Amino acid sequence: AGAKEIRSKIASIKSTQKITNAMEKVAVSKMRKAQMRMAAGRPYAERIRQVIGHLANANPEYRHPFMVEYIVVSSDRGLCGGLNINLFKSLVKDMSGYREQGAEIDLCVIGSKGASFFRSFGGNVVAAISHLGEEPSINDLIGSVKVMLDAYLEGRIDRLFVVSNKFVNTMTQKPTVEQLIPLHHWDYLYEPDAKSLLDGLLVRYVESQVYQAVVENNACEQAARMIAMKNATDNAGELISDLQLIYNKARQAAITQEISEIVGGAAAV
Amino acid sequence: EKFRDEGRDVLLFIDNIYRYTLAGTEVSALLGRMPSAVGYQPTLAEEMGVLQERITSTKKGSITSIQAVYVPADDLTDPSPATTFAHLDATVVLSRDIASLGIYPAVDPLDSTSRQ
Amino acid sequence: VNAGISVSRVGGAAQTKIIKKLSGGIRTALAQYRELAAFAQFASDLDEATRKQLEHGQRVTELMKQKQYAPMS
Amino acid sequence: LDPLVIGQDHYDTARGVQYVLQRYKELKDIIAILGMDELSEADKLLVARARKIQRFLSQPFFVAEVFTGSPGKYVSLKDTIAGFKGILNGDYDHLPEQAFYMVGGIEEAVEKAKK
Amino acid sequence: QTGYKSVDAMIPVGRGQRELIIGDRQIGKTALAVDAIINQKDSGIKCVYVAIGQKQSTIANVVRKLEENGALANTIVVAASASESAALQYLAPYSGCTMGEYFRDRGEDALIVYDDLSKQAVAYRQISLLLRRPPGREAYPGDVFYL
Amino acid sequence: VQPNMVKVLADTVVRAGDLDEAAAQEALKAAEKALQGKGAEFDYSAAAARLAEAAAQLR
Ligand SMILES: Nc1ncnc2c1ncn2[C@@H]1O[C@H](COP(=O)(O)OP(=O)(O)OP(=O)(O)O)[C@@H](O)[C@H]1O
Ligand SMILES: [Mg+2]
Repeated sequence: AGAKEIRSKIASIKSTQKITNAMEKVAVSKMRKAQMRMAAGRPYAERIRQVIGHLANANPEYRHPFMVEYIVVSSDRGLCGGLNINLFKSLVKDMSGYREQGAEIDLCVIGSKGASFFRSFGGNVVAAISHLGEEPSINDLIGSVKVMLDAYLEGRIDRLFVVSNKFVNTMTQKPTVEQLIPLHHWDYLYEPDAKSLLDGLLVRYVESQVYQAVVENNACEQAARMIAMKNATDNAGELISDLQLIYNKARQAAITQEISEIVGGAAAV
Repeated sequence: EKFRDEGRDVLLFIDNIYRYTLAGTEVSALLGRMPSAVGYQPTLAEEMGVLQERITSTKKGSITSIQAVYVPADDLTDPSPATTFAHLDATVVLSRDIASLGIYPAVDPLDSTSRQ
Repeated sequence: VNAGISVSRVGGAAQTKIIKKLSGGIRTALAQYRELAAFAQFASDLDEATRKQLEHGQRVTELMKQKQYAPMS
Repeated sequence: LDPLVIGQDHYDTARGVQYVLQRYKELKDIIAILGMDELSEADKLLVARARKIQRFLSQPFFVAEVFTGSPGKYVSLKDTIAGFKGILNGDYDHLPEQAFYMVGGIEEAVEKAKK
Repeated sequence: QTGYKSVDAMIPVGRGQRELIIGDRQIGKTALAVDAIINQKDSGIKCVYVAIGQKQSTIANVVRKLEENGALANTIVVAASASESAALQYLAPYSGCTMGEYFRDRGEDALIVYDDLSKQAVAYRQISLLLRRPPGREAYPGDVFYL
Repeated sequence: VQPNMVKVLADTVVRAGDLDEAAAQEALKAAEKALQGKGAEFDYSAAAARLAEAAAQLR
């Protein structure tokens, strides 16, 4: 219609571009916070692996079910660079292999986008929790984890796997699936009994690997959001650049028309 | 032109080539001629060509010219910038950012260009 | 030359047989590349089919590059 | 394009195709800056049917086989209505978008989707 | 044959065709057309090059490159430079076309290049607005299509 | 405990089973939905490719 409307659209796109610029830097800061919370849980995991290892070896008479022959993590906010889709595309691929092999599948959903993917396709679920803070605590995962550990004990599930993105790098978020269940010289003094302790250690170890997974996926959410907000800022500029060319054409065209009208009237009067 | 005929290489500095175009628009309006696109004089390309075609390398000497350029409404498609750019062999851009760094020449190595 | 919008209305009937037959697989490759060129940097992990098309697309594009004052027979 | 001239079935198929494309045109700016993934579940479904409808409106002509080389297609009014009615109802939601481009009748899209 | 694999394989030109070379400034529009003329030094197609509103130094460089490449003996060069009268710039394409038509009417083949058809339109607009003829879109005369 | 090193793998809350037991029922409660389905729901790969392609165009 004219030059008036295009100015409002160039101003509209310029305002949105400045906030998406900040959101990329906010996201980078939050990514660094989630990466230190990732490292403050490695000691509890590497030492318990050594204890669960040696304690089984010195006590061969007990072979916990977890040691002999899906939990899915999703975001609570948008702006991700298809991070939820890429994992949900690996969840569907592995589930297919089992449906072809003939096995049934029960599911645990952590986060909002996981629930959306299942309500949108009428999928089954046995446990679910969302609204976990950007800073999660292991206590929230205990309830959801318990519904899954008992299954494996009651035979309601033959194998348990955690589905989460892994923080390969600042530019890479590898979707992956790993099996949670099933899994020197001297010997330890056991209080009260070795069997009593092995049962306690194995639950602490599975609830630990699940917390490790949630926290890493939050770091992936922040990085993915950084790239998405960079893309949005760049795309906005391209629209601003294209509209500016149309505005210059509208500006030049308006001037020629007025001059013709002035000249036309003066050529009569 | 006189120094070039002497056997020299000469520098011709033009303070602003946009003001040469505008003076032509003003004179064309005073003489009553019918205005062209965006209100410029109908003789816009010929008036630029008459000036710019004398600045060349002859078989005796060579007049090289440095001309400051102004862009109306920041539009590079406007008739004045469009016509002038058709006769330019190089573009030197001076940057306010580079000056803050402390490089006094202040020529932008990425935005500045040459057909040579 | 922008192979997307450049076109010859009567050129088809003018090409020699050799160029008319062999050129069949050149324009199609550039078209297949047009849809993948920007995304190519993160297409190394995509389906093998997409990678074959992309490999060919990056090759044909490179071959079309030529120099000034150097005509081929 | 009147119910009293062409019948309700043809008039509804056309009204439905136009309704779908109009909404897709309105969503263009949001997808341009944020992409298709931020849209609602229903909007994503329409954007998918709008795209298939767009390519099923394409047709190779008998006066264009010289330009392209592919053979021309003549589609009856009956086959035209059946193809778009099927895409709007969702009977073809399992085919890739590129199975509808230059395929003449809908059966050819089903056979194009096999590759 | 233009001698360019991209053009000769995807955008072929036949004898008697009108093929437009379009784009922004400084992209190789002249380069492509001059190489197409150089490739006709052995084909038997006589060539004509019309320079409209160009710099004298640019015209001189093209003539040297044509003689350096052995193509000047088959080429006719028609020049109306940036400081010449608008009337001569507006008429140069018709003069070059008339020289090219000499070969087509006698059963021979010819190739003609118009270096800037957009500069011919600017020259014709100047003459039209100086005869006080009503202007249209972008201030061009009503018969600019017919030009 | 080892001769050289002493590690305390400390918990962050009361680990009474009842609390986790309640926690599990609370998670089970949140998992209840109007359309639980059969358990053989599939064929999302077409949609996953459709969105994946749009996400390529976005960057
Ligand atoms: N194949 C090529 N290889 C290398 N350089 C090339 C090639 N084709 C064109 N160029 C370069 O492109 C530049 C511009 O070319 P040219 O002057 O012909 O473009 P133009 O569109 O006609 O410009 P102008 O608007 O000034 O007339 C020149 O420096 C030329 O050498
Ligand atoms: Mg040129």
